[PDB]
Amino acid sequence: YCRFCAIGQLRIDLIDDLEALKRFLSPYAKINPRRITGNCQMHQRHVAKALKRARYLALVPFVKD
Amino acid sequence: EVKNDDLELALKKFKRVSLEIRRLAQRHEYHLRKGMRLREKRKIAQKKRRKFR
Amino acid sequence: RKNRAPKRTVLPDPVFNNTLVTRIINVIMEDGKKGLAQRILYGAFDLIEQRTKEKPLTVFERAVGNVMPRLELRVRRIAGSNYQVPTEVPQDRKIALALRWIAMFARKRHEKTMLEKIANEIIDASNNTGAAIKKKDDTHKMAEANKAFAHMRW
Amino acid sequence: NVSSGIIHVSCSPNNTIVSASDPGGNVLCWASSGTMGFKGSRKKTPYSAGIAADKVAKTVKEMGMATVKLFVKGTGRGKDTAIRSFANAGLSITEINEKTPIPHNGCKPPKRPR
RNA sequence: UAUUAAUCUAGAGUGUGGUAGGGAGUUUUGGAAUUUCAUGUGGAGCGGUGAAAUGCGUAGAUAUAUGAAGGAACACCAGUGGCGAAGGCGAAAACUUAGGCCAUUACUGACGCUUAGGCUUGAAAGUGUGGGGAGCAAAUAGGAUUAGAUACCCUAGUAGUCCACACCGUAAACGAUAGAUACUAGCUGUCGGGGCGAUCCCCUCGGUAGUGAAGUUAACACAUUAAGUAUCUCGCCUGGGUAGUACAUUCGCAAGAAUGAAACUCAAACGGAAUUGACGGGGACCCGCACAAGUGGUGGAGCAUGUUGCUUAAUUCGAC
Repeated sequence: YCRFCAIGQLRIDLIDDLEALKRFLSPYAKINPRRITGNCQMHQRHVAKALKRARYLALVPFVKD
Repeated sequence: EVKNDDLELALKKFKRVSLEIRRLAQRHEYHLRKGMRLREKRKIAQKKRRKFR
Repeated sequence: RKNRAPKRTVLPDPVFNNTLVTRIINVIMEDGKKGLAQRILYGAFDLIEQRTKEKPLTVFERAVGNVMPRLELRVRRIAGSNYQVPTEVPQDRKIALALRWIAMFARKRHEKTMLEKIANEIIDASNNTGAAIKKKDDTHKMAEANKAFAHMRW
Repeated sequence: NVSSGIIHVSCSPNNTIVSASDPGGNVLCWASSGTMGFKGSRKKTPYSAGIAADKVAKTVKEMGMATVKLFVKGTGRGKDTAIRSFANAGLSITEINEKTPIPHNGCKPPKRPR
């Protein structure tokens, strides 16, 4: 199931769109795979890099469970 | 993992992600080469994909 | 790969009108013939009732109900050690084990005619004097020790 | 001693250790599956872990912990029997915490069991 | 055609515009925490396996939480994903920039193509050079066990795994399928790009995949990304065991790399794959005192037979 480029902006930073990123997120340091949200390569890049970036800036649990 | 305020229900929904994260950490608690790790991981991934497709 | 096969028994005995007395006669049956065993058990019940002054049938059934077993084992090894899977055993084998234990512990005395000692052992098993009640108690206790080995599948 | 302390349960490939602490990093009592003397395959059984955790659960129930913080750690046959042992001993499960670390090969663990 | 005298683009490509890859490197941190130290409490265990033990604990543990330090590597995202020349690329963040995908009568007008020689790079061990070394394992060493463990078990554990430099430059770098080039039923998927439009559906082209036609490997199978079709160039190839031996020559003090006969000797290869089976010490279906669940004896006593054996003049001989 494609998620980005339909609810996203094709330009994903942390601010202004963090909720679409957190939709593949939990306070548990995990990202929903393609089996639940089958987003394409660029959308997977978006969610991966941006979510681990929010983890990197101390916005959401980096590894914390 | 943290599921609060329930003794059994939230604990039941807990145990799934709890064991998932526990196994995710467990397969990182022993030294191994990238070969077997990736081969088995992608074999399981393709098994799940073929079961899904 | 034998499937389930039903168990068989015989008709009751008029001394008690129960199958347990006849099955005890079958088990204690020497000379392969049941007349001697029937006489032995009749005298046993007479000596049961004349000792402690209590009715033989309720004594005998209490004995077979407190010797009552509740388990059978399926052995399996992991690599060099063998443990047990507790399995539900049919009630036929349960009553069979109870009666066989009664019969075997009835004749383990060498002092007089077998009549008095079989009566005394039936009384003891009814009054929970340890000859086979301890086996039931140990099975119940080890039912909290072998289920651990039953849980994991090696 | 605190109203809601912790009882940390570790499940090593042989044994189940239960250690009861205050949140201020002070363990006030302890137990283990080696305390009652079982060794090897027997102390890995769920019964051994349950009996080991029931001791600390009860003693923290009297000594001041009405409830406890339920920290689960590790995976095994005694990872969750400790939780129910705490629960039945008066330590109602306020919350559960699976704070198991997820390392990234920060070490090189020794030869792997076979 | 090798050559010459010109041109035209369409091969090399280049231009424009749209244009993406965990591409590489550079520069940063952040954490799961690993280990250690102090704060402490705890009051006899921790630990490891198939089994224990070795080992660790009473200068206060098991364990726990804070604070501080040093090293290592980054949970998920991770793709019938893309890119990078292979080597490879995944905690994130930035920069330089190779290169890419889409369509261009657009421009030189063949500028082309590869490649022996030649240029560069090249997992990695392991070498020394300076740090810390968090952790562990080659080697080594104890307890097991064994017919024996420096094999499978663990504890102690160095080189090393970490980084800076060279060298090692080999790999299952093998798709055991060369590079450039153009073409071959489809079908079902994905990613990227171009157009379009709630999304989308859709079309275009590639990339990334497959069943399978045709075609092609004995066969196994590949099959629009061929092992199909064909051109230029190069490398590898004729029996086994000897044998990559032996030599010569070299790159690096250091670990390694190319290297190449032959004596002797045997008809193939611990050969390949369509075919059948038992085994599994990988597994799978179905019957069976085969087991268990048991019931009774025997091996333990005596007894008769039958046998092994010894023996003489036979202890007849076949059966084991």
